[PDB]
Amino acid sequence: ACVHHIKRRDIVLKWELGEGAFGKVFLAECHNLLPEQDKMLVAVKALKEASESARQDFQREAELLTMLQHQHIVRFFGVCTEGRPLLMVFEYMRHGDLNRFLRSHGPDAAGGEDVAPGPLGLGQLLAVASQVAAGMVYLAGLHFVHRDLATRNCLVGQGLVVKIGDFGMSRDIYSTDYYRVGGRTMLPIRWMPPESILYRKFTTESDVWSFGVVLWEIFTYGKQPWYQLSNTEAIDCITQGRELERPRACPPEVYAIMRGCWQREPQQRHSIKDVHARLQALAQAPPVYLDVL
Ligand SMILES: Cc1cccn2c(NC(=O)CN3C(=O)CSc4ccccc43)c(-c3ccccc3)nc12
Repeated sequence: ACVHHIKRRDIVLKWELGEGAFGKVFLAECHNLLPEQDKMLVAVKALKEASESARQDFQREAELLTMLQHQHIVRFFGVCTEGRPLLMVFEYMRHGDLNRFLRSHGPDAAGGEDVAPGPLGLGQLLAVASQVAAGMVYLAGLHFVHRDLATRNCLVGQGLVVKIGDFGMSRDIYSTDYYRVGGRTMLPIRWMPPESILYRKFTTESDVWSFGVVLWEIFTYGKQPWYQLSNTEAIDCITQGRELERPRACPPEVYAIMRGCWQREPQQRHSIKDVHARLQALAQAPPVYLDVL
């Protein structure tokens, strides 16, 4: 345990945000967590069970999350292990998951504090993609493999800060984004490359394939990839080499980055470093450049 511990009394649950098979997520006040703030909001994941399996899991997940600290990874603050339920404390991200954020700022579009009215602009869509790519750079740096990279598994906070992370309930909230195979096995097939579906191999390079599909989601304002297709039809068309078609809002410049992630041969896919650098440069480009993309 390099894991930070937080006393139960410093956490006051306000209400539920979300619910899964393995736990609930609450919004809470946390006291004496940061210097500038004696009181701040957090999201708290409470473990449903607390058995031999659940608690050695929990202890591992706590170690991994303590190790992943970066500007575009959901901030993990620590655990509360003084009397059940066991709690994991996280930064509260007020716009929820990126898929929901994308859908509620789509081409059919309520502007507010963080976002213009209307559909998100090119500038905004690129700044989102760029942030997700920044988190994928940091994970690949540590040779960590995600395996479920999707907009649903990103969050959005104040200022449209976008960070990779979920509460491990995406299977329950987004059951349609998964193919159920086993009795309890659920594969994000629409996000997976041919080597992951055929050979069951998962690598850095299946993560960049999955990021290319995140980039497609972003530029379709959260549409499900292959939504027109069933699970079996999507497997067929992915293993047979069919590529998702350019989203309306996606400049050719950007459709090419998407295609660099989707080379059939893993070693041919561009590196995440290269993709970040392309999206950041676009995101930071002056309006005069962007207006003619
Ligand atoms: C049960 C399960 C299945 C699939 C993904 N699961 C995750 N999710 C991740 O591990 C996803 N994830 C990265 O894989 C690393 S980035 C990152 C940041 C913050 C949070 C998560 C992250 C969990 C889970 C557990 C405790 C707390 C939170 C999440 N359980 C699951």
